[PDB]
Amino acid sequence: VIAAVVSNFAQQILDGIQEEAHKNGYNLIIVYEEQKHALLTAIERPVMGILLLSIALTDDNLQLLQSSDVPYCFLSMGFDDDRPFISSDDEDIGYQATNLLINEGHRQIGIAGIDQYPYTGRKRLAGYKKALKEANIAINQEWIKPGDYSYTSGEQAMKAFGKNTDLTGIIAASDMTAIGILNQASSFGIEVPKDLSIVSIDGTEMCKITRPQLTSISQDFFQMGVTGVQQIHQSVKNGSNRIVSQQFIPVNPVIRKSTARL
Amino acid sequence: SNVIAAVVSSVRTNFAQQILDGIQEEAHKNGYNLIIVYHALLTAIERPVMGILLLSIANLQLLQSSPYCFLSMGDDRPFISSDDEDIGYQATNLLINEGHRQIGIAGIDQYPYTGRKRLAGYKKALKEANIAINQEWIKPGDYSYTSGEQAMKAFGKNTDLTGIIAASDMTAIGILNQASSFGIEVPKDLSIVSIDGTEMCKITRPQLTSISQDFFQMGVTGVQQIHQSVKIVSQQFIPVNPVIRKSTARL
Repeated sequence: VIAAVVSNFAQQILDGIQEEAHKNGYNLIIVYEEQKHALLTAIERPVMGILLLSIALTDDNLQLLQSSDVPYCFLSMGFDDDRPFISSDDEDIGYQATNLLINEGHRQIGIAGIDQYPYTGRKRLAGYKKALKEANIAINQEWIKPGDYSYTSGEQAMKAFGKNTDLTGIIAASDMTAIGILNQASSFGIEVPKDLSIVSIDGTEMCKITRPQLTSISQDFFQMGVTGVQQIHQSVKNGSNRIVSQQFIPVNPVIRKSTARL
Repeated sequence: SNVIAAVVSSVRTNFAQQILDGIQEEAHKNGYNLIIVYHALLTAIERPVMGILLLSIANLQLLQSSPYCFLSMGDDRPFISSDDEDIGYQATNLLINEGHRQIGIAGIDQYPYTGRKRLAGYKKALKEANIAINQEWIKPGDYSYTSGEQAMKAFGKNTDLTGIIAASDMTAIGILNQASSFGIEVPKDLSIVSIDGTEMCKITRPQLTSISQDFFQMGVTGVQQIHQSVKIVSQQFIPVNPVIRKSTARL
């Protein structure tokens, strides 16, 4: 029995876990202080492994999971330390998203909705700034509008940029953030991709339901889930009952209808 | 043990999430712990759990042994859910009360306890409006976005329908996007009433008018029922009501 800890991208990871699990004959329970109790809820009952779907554990909750001697691995999130994880290369996500617009002729490129403090956001933003520097585009703090990856932060950031923004391209922190940017731009009378290109990060089904459909840097969440279960399975096989690997799952741009050459 | 199990298997919408939020809040209020399973029953049974909630699922014999309550699906079985027949009824009447008579319904599954009941509420409204039930106006599906697109393609660019009832918000969006690709303006050329009323209705353009369900309450009341039986035969219907947005207009 494998336990997955969760706080659209999750379902995609869960489907992958569910498949790899039922391929190993494993069972799966999803554990929804809310944190500390989530860990205990999973450990209290006998489980062979724990997968944490983009969960930022506190310092003590982490030592807690590490002391239970239960094989574990984080999914869709990277770390600075040696904690085991499987996710995308966040810096490369920001790098690819930005270059996608640069290669389409854009130079006044903004980025919105990213929670700039944590590891995830820090890396994606660094990738964005690298892409700009390699294109000899001066980093403009006004082109960076932080948020929390939500739909609202997308709407708020677009308001910040303004109806008369000089930006011609914007990278969204997430698909929901991209939809907010998209709708707010629309309210300002800004046509996408006509006078504004938008590149979304994640590439879940949400990208195929907006008009225009969102071009994105898609993460292979499914594979994260598949690999995650393979690390647990491998931890019981080699008898170590422990996971220490950190891996990056490649991402790929999926061109839809929200981008156009400058 | 103080853990409640919630059984939810593959869903094409965000409805479960809505119900879970309710379960969570009412669970925390009692120190309860929540786990979720997608066979599924055994995983929950072999695990000493306080109670089980089945969010729109259809093995109960195995269940009876082991305290359970069905959520979002409605005859001895305990349950908390919307009146699916009334949903179909209200959805259709919202359009009939706006002058529409050529109304279609898409995305509903032809299964007995939920889909059939909505289709029934639909046929009921057409009957009272003395509208001839037309089979070509019913396009079965699985409540998904894709089912919405395909059902609209089936209705056709040259559809004579002026209003369409979608099985879910996701299906509603599929219908809206496909209609638009056909050059069919909503609500100018076509009215769309969505069922569920989740935030999905707020991020679409035009925003989707809907027959909204109180999924949250269903989750809260599910936990309340668990906390009571251990301190279940109850059958409760959580009311639904329309929320007018920008996807409908008088004929």
